[PDB]
Amino acid sequence: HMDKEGFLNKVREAVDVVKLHIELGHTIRIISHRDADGITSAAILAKALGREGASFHISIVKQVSEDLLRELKDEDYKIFIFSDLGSGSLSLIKEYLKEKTVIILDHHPPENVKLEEKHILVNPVQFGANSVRDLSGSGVTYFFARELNEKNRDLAYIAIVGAVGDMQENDGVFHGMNLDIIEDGKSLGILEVKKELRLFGRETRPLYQMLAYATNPEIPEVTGDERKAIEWLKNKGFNPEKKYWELSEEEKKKLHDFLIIHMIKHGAGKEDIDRLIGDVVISPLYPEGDPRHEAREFATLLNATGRLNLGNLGVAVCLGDEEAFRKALKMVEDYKREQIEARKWLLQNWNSEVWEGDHVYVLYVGKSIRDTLVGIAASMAINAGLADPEKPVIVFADTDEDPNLLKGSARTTERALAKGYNLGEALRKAAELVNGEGGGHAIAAGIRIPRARLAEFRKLIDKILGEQVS
Ligand SMILES: [Mg+2]
Repeated sequence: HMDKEGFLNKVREAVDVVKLHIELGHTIRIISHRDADGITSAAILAKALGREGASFHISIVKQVSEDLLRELKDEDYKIFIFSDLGSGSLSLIKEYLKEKTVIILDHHPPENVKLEEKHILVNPVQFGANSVRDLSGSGVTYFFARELNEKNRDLAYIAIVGAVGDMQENDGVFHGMNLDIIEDGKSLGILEVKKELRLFGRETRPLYQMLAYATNPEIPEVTGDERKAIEWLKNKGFNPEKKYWELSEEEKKKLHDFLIIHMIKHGAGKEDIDRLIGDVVISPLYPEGDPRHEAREFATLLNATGRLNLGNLGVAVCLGDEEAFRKALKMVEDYKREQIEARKWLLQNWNSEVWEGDHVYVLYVGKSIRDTLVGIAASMAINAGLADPEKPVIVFADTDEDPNLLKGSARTTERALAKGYNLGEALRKAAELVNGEGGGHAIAAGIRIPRARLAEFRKLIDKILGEQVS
């Protein structure tokens, strides 16, 4: 449970100080995250401020680094808006942006420091929200836009695209104020919530690829084998080359039955079965078979643009630019190819490269897996059975822009959270002793450390994770 009225009041506070700069004609400096949640957040801001005639300059970056801020203070603008980032760096924000106004529309757990009055923090977790379940970066941006203007309710589907991108329904259903965003889109007719297969490929992928690409959760003896998916689908009575949206409601229900019975016969956990069929958000504003018709395929299209340093193009895709959509459509196939090869490399090199301690797996891939896929790689290590569900997994890779730095993402399960693990506070406390930058949610966190201190990090992160148990 969260205080929705208290958080809404803090939203009204940020809206009031933003209208302060809109009246004077100030250009809003928008810094957003490269993830699909961040791309949607920048698109919601661009449309909301556009309805007010305000000027804005959007930059889609990977993280709020120390190097970003000292280049950002000497810019030109008088107000800055951080969407889907900034909560784990407001200590550095009130130092480098002390002489500027800063708005932070983020949902990450924020480090507890006192903020300057010209820096308004709008974070739902300060009002009782779950960091990975109640609201995402696009959700904070949506409520910020909806308070600035009620007409911004037509951005409810774009906000849900970001929530599915951040996997805010990973347990199979939506929670928190995401349901309030859904009810806004339902009253406008731009959004429908079905109970379908929560797998990528509802619109553009054949049914056998949808089953073979399933990594969250995995379908036993079918994930990674398109041939066995073709055969299993056929002797159950389904055309493998048909699309899931081309299935009738009778075929979908029958498909769900065979899939659940399959997971049960092969010993899949109840939690994976419960999250296989759940909330799937569609939008009648788009044709069926188009990836924008479903939220997960929309977010995958947005992640394909941010993967190639083209997040601004994905922002135009959300806004309705059809030429940017045709260019974005040519980026997803290689994005899915690199995910499959990340899982291929994972299954082959796990038992020979992983560093297993008393409370963590630490896998260093070097350059075999790109730095923006270590989060997906850490989750794939858990869903493939390579790692114990109660022991977190951290995957490191060489940073794209600097070889002397390592990008790491930590993922774990809800069962390990019941034991006392807090990946966000563990990586934040570890990064302090490594000259690095850490932080994130209790179930998912990211860290950037120098490559030289890797062996020391493995020892410290295992001790730190061992302290927060009990
Ligand atoms: Mg986010």
